[PDB]
Amino acid sequence: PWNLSNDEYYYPKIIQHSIPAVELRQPFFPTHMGPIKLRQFHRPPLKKYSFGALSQPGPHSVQPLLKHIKKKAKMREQERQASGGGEMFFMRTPQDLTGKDGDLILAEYSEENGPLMMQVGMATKIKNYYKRKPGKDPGAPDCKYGETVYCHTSPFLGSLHPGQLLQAFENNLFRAPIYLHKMPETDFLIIRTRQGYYIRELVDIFVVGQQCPLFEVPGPNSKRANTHIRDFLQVFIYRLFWKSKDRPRRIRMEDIKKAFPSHSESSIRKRLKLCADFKRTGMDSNWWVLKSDFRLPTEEEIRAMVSPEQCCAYYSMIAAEQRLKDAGDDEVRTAPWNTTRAFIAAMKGKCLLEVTGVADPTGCGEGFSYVKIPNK
Amino acid sequence: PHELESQFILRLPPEYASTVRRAVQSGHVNLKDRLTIELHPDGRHGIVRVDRVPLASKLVDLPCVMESLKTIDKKTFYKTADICQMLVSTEKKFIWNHGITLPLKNVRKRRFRKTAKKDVEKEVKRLLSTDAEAVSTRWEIIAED
Amino acid sequence: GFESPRPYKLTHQVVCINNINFQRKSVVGFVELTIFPTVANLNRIKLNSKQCRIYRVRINDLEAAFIYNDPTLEVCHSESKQRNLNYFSNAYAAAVSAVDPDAGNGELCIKVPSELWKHVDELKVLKIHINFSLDQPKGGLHFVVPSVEGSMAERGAHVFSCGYQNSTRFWFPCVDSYSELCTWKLEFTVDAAMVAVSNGDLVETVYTHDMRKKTFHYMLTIPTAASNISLAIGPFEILVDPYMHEVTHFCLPQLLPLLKHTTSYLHEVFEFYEEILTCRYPYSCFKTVFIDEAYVEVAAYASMSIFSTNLLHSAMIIDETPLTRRCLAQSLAQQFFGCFISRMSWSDEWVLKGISGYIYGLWMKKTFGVNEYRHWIKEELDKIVAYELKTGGVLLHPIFNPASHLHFSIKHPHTLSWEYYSMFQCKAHLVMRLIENRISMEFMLQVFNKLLSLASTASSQKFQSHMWSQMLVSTSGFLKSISNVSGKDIQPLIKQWVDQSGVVKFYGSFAFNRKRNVLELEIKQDYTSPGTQKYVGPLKVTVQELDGSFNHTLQIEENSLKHDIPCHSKSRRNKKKKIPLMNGEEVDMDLSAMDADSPLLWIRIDPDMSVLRKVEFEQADFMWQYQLRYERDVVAQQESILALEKFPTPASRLALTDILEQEQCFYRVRMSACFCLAKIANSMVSTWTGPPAMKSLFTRMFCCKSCPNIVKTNNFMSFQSYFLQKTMPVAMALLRDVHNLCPKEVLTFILDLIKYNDNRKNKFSDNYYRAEMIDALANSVTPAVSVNNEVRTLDNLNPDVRLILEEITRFLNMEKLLPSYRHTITVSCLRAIRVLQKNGHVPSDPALFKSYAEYGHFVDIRIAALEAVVDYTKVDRSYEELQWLLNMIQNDPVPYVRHKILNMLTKNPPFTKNMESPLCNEALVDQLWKLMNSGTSHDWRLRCGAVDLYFTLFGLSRPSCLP
Repeated sequence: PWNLSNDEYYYPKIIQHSIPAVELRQPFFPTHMGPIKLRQFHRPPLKKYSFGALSQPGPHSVQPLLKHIKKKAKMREQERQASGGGEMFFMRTPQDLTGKDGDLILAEYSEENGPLMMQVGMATKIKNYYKRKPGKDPGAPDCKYGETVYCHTSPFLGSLHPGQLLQAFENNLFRAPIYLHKMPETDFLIIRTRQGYYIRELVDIFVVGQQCPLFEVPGPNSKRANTHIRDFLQVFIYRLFWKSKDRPRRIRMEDIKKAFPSHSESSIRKRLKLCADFKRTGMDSNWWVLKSDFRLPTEEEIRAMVSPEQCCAYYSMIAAEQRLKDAGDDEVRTAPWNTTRAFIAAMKGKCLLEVTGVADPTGCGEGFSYVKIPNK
Repeated sequence: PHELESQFILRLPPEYASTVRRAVQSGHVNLKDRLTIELHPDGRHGIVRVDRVPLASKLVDLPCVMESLKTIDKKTFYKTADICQMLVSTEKKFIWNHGITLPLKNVRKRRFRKTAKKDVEKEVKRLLSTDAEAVSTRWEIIAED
Repeated sequence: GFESPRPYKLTHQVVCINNINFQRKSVVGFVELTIFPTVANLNRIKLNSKQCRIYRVRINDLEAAFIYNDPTLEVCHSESKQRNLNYFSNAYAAAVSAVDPDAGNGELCIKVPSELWKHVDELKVLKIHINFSLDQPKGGLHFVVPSVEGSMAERGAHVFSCGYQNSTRFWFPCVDSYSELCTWKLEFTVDAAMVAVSNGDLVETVYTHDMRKKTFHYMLTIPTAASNISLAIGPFEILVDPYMHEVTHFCLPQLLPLLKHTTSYLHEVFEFYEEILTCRYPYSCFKTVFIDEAYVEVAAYASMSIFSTNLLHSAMIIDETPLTRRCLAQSLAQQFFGCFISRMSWSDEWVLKGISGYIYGLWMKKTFGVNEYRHWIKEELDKIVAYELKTGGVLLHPIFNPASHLHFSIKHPHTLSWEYYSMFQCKAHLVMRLIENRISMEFMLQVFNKLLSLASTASSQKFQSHMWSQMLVSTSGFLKSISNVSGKDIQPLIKQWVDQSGVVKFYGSFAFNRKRNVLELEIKQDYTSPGTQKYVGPLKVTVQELDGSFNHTLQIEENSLKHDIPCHSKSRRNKKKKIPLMNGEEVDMDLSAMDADSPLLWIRIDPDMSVLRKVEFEQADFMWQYQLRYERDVVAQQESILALEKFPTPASRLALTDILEQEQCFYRVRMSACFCLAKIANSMVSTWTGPPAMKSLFTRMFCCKSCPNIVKTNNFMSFQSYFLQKTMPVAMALLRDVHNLCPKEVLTFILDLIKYNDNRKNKFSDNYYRAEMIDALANSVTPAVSVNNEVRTLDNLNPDVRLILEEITRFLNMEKLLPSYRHTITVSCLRAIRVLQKNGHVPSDPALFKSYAEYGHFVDIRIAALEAVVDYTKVDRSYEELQWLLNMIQNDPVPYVRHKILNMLTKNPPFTKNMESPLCNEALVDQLWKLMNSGTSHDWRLRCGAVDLYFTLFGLSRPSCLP
C-alpha cells in the first residue's frame, strides 16, 4: 500500500552534435594536419580560390541575406509545428551548418591557445548559474540566451556571490564563463564562399573566460593517444567500405594513404588485415575487398567507436606538440595534457593547484594556472 | 568534399557603416550592387566600395580568437567558424593590437603573457639553403666591433 | 496515409435501443448510418452483424433488400470427415477473413435500390435505417438477472456489453473495424429505476409519457470507432468523484462504501497520465462501471471502463489494494492509447499495446518504486522467454503465412490463442522499453505527445476523415515521428525485435588471466533451438572488482567467442578500505571467501535487460553470495537467489539468512530467499546442525520475547513484515525429514501459529494470512504409505493428517458462517483438500468440488473447485467427469468460467498426444471437433480455447486414435 522499496540503501542519491559532427566527416574533422596547418590551428587563413566566381580578379558585390534568414526560419518553424510543436533536431546536413541562416552570436576567447576547443559542427549550451540572495530573492535576472539553473555549489573554482548570475558555455569538452558584450558599431560579418560574398550584422558577442576542462587531453604516445590513432583510422576505413558501391565492398589503399599520409603503410595494412583482403589478379585486382564473413558495423557502432570530443583532445595534443616543438620545463607544464590532468585531479580532490604560476594563460595576475601542487 | 567557410569581420567608417547597416537590414539586392570588395594580390590590401565610393582597406590579424556560434533554440550553440582577421577600411602594420570588444583594448600589450608569437624559422630554412652553397665556412663567437 | 478498404465513408451513426426486457432477455432497436460513397456504382453496402434479427432496412427512406450469411457459425461442413487441426485453422481464418470489415467484406449485404443509383454515382449522402432485435443473445451483451423476486431494480439485474476487440457487431449492426471513425448519437430507453451508462456525454434524460421509463441521450462528438462503443444498463449507485468532477463511478447496489474507498486513488492516476504526456484527458467525461460476471477483469472503451465488482475492497483489505490500483491504471492507459489513438490495420497493434503497457509501467515505477518496476519487468521478460522457447515465438507486426510455427493464424485478433494475445501485449511493452533504451525517455514522451496532439487537432475537425485519420497510428507513422523528434532511426532494433520473432539465449563463462590481469569472458549463443535467434549487436557487461563497478560494452559478432576485458588493481585488499558499489555508496565486505589472485567480485551479463534474453552465467558460489549480499539491483539479487540453489554450501545458507534478517532489502527478494533457504535446507539434511530453517528467525522476528512459541498478536501495519510473515511458514513447510516426511517440529509450529492467532487489534483483515496458513498446512502433506491398496478410511488415517484435516474442517465450516473477503479461506481449503486427495489420505471423490462448482457460488470458489475437478479427471482418468466438464463448457451462464475451464483443461490436460488413454475415443474427437466447429460460435474466445484444447490433446495432424 506504500513504497516498500528500500531505495535509500540501494540507490543512495546530453549534448547533441550535428550529424556531420558525430559521423566525423572529413571537412569538419580533418584526418591529417601538417605543420603549417597545425600552426594555423583554429586560425584558418583566407584562401584564394582557383575556380569559381571569386577566383576571377576584380570587384565583387556582397549580397544581403535577410530574405534568406527569415525564409529559413519560417520554414523551420513550419517543420517544428508539423512535427507536433515540441523541440526538434534540425542540424542533419552539412548545409544546415552555414552562417547564412539562424541567429548567429560571436564568441571571443581570452586565452591565445586554450586546452580544448570545439570543432565546426559541434554543439554547446549556455547555462546561466544564479545563486539566490540569502532569504528572499526577486528571481534570476532574465537573460536573452541560455537556460537558468540555480547553483548552490559553484561549478567554477570560485564561488558565486549571492544574487550574482554568471553565464557559461557548458558542453562535454569544457565549461567556461562567458560575458555578453554588444558588438562594435562598425563591424559586420562577411561570409565568403566560392560564389560570392554575403553580409550579416552581428549584435551579440560573448567573451569567454578561462576554460575549466572536463576532458583530459592525452599526452604524446599515451594510452588514449594509442587507442584514438588506430580507432580513427579504423572508423575512416569502415566509412570508406560503407561508401563503396561495388557489391563486394572494395576500397583502394591510396585513398587511405591520401587521408593519412604520415602513417606508415604497415599500420594501415594492419587495420585492413582483419576485415579485408587484397586481390592481386582477376576481378577486383589491386583492390582490398571486404571479407565475406565480416559483418561491417552499423552506423551506431561506428559512432560508438570514436567520439568527437576525443578528436578535439587529439587535435589539441598535436597542436601543442607542434608549438612546443617549434619553441625548442615551464612551457611543458603549460601543455594541455599536464593542465587538463591537473584540473581534473583537482576537481576530484586528489591534489591542489597553485593558482599563481607559469601555466597562467594571461601572463599577469588575472587567470588561473592548472599545475598540480600538494593538498598538505 | 566540404571546405570550411572563411568568415572575417569588416570594419567601415561610421557614416559608411550606417549606410551599409541600413541597406543590410532593408534586405533588397540593391545592396549587392552598392557594396563590393576588391582584394589586392598583396593579400593585405583592398578596396571596399560603398555606393561606388572607394575606401582603402587593410586585412589585419586580430590578437584574440573569435568563434561564430549558431543556434536554433538559443540554449545550445554550435561552432561554425573561427575568425581571426578584420578588413578595416578608411608585417607589424598588419597586426591589430586591440580586440573587438570594449574590455579588450591593448590586449596584445597588456593582457597577453609574452611567451612569443612567431619568421625566425623561415630565415633558418633560407640560411640552410644558402649553406648548401659552401665547401668551407668560418664562424666566430664575437664581441663589440 | 490511410486509404479505406471500404468503398464508403461513415460519418455519423445513431444507435437507439428500446424495450430492454430483462425477463425475456431481449432488446429491440434501430441503427441509422450516414455514409458517403467514395466510388460511384456503390451498389451493395456490406455491414457487420451477429446474433441480431434484421427486421427491415430502408436506404434514404426507400425499402432495400438485404441478404445475411455468417460463415463463422459452422466453420467446416458437418459431413466432412476431416479431423486435423490445420484444416480447421485455415478454414477458420478464411471464415473470419470473409466477415472482416478490414477487408471490404461484411456479413450483412444490403443492395442499394435502383432509383438511388443517380444519387450514388455523383457521390451524395445515403442514410441507412436498419431496425433489429436481439431475441436471446449468446455472448452479445450479458444479461445478469438474479433470481430474487421483486422489481428488476430491486433484485439487481443488469446488462453490459462484453467481448474483446471487434465484438460490437454482436449487439448492433455496424462497421466493426477500428479504422471506421464516426460521430455517435446513442439513445437508451430503460426503466425509471435504472441508469444507462455509455460513451460520450449525457446531453439529457427525458421521461416517457407514462413516467415508467426514461430515455438517456448520449452524444459522442470525438470520432470513435464502432468497436469502442459500450453499454451498461442497471440499478447502479452513482458516485461523483469528489476530486475530479467529470468522473462518475457506478456500482451495484449495497456496494457504495467499497466504491468510495476503491475509486479514491484514481485522480492521482489521472494526474500522472496527464503530466508525463502533456495532453489532457481527451474525452469530456469518464465513467467507471463495476458489474457482476464480467468478461475480462478490466475492459476499456471510449470514455468508459467496465471493471468487475470483485476488485472492490474496503479500507481494511490489503493484498488487494495494489492489484485493483494497477487495474485502474491500465484501464486509464488504454483510455489514452487504445481508444483515442486507434489502430490503422491489424498490424500496428503492437504500437498501441506497447504504448499502453509502457506508460502503465512508468506509472508503476512512480507509484510503487523503481524496485517494483525492475521486478515487474524481469517477471514479464521471464514470462516471454518461457513462452517463446515453449512454442515458436510472438511476432509483433507481421506482413501479409508469416508465422507458420504455431497452430493458429495471426491475421486476425479473433483467431489468436488467448495466451498468445497475453504474450503479444507483454512483448509489445518490453519492446517499447527497448526503444526507450535506445532513444531516451524524454524523447519517447515527446513522441507520444506528438501523436496525441495530432489526434486532438484531428478530433475537433468536422471534415468526414479529410483529417480524422490522423487519429489512427501506424508503424511507419510511429517510426517517422520517432525519427522526427530524435534524428536517429531505430530500424535495426525494429528489424531485430519486432519483425523477426525470437529471443536470445546467452551462455557465459569467465576465466581470469593473472599474468596479463585480464578477464576472458566466453559468451556463446544457442541459436538452433526452435524459439531462438542470433544476436549480433553490442552487449553491456558489469564487473564488480575491488576497485568498484565498471561497465564494458562487448561486440558480439557471429564468429565471436572470447572477449578480453581489462581488470583493475587489488589494493583494497592490501589496506582494509570500503569497496565502492554500483551506486555512490561503499560497504565493508568480508573478503575471506574471495580468491587471492583475482580482484573481481561478481560479473553480470546484460544487467539493464537491454535485450530479450535468457542468461546462463557460470560464476563461482562466493561470487553469487557477494552478488546476493552487496548488490544494489533487485534483479541481480533475484538471479543470485535463483543460482544459489545449485550450491548448498553453508556459506550460501548464511548469505540467504543474512538477506532474510535484513530490512532495507526489497521485500520480494526476502520472500524468494525463504523458498531458496527451504530448498537448500532440504538438500543438506544429515548436515544441518540446529533447529529447522527459518524457525528461530520467525521466533526472533514475529513472536514474543518472553514466549517463543506464542506468536505476537497481529499488527499488519508495516506491509513488508506482513508479507514476509505470511510467506515464511509456507516455505518452512517444504522442509523434509531424512525419511522424506515433514518434521513434526514445523507442523506443530504451523498449528501453533494457527491456534494463537489474534486479529482483534489491527486495522486490517486476516483473510490472506489465514489463507496462507492453510497453504502452509497443505505444503506439509507427504504421500501416505498405503499397504495393498488399503481403502482410505477414518481409522487408518495418518496421525499428522488428522490434525491438518481437523484444522481445514474448522476453517471451512467457520467460513460458512463468517465469510472472508473473497472466500480466500474457501479457496485455500478446497486446494488443501485436493492436496490431501492427491496423496493417499482422503478418498478420491470429486463430489465436494462438484458441489462447490455450481452456479450460485462466488467465482473464485467456482474456479478453485473446477481446478480440483480437472486435476481429478487427469489423475483418475474419469470419463464422466470429463463429460461433466465439457457439458459445463457448453452451457454455463458465466462465459468467464467457460473460458477458465477450457484454460485449465489446456494447462492440465487429461491426456496428451503421446499418451495412450482410455479417453481417446472417436466419440471424444467428434465432440471436440463439434465444439470447435459449432457450439463455441458465439464467443471468439471459447473457440480459440477449443482450438488450443484440440491441439494439446490431439496435435496438428489427424487424431491418431481414429479409424
